[PDB]
Amino acid sequence: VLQRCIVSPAGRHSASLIFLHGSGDSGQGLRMWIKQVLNQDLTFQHIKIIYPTAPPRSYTPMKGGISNVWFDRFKITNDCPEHLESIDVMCQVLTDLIDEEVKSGIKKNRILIGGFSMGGCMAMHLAYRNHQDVAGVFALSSFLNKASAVYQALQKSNGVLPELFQCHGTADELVLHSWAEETNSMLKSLGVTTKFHSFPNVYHELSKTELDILKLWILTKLPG
Ligand SMILES: *C(=O)N1CCCC[C@@H]1c1ccccc1
Repeated sequence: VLQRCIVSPAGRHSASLIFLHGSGDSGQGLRMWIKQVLNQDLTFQHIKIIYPTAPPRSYTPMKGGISNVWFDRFKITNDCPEHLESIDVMCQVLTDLIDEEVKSGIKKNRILIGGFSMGGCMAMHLAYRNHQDVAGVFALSSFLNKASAVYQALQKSNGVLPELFQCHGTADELVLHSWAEETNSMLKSLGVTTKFHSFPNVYHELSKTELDILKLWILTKLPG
């Protein structure tokens, strides 16, 4: 079962935020990173924050070395196929996490999924392929590979889709800004309502302005 860090709401629990860490991190590591960036913990009045940890597994860009990665990648580029087999395994594990939140009494339309780097890619696969009834999706410094299963699923979709909140730093040398912009343009052309925030002088990192406007957007999607 997934290990996790739970940041409670201040009052009665009525919504949930599943926040997925980037490659090589952990749920507690991301929570602590956000705490450092904001100079205090990210908390809400009625939204519970769930920071699960990717189980350690082989990671091909690390030459098969073990890392806390949600899924595998052949190479760091958007120009190669995505590794669907590892993505689908993690989609099932994270569906069990969403189902335990629903079982606890939270409607799927009161759950927001998102992440940083790999976590954002994982959140997009979850929301647009299996859980189109979530309140929304957010991706921080993330991208989808060309010919993604997300695009094929959206091509075959007809309903209302979860809104995407996407942020990227223009100077990011790990996830190129062009890969994140292409992903956002692709999703928009496929019928997804999106907000794309481009941060100049921001690299592959979390910024205080980015987290402040993300918090404001989460509150519009999960009102008290
Ligand atoms: C984020 O989690 N990342 C892992 C998948 C590829 C994009 C990004 C990354 C790129 C290069 C080096 C480390 C992380």
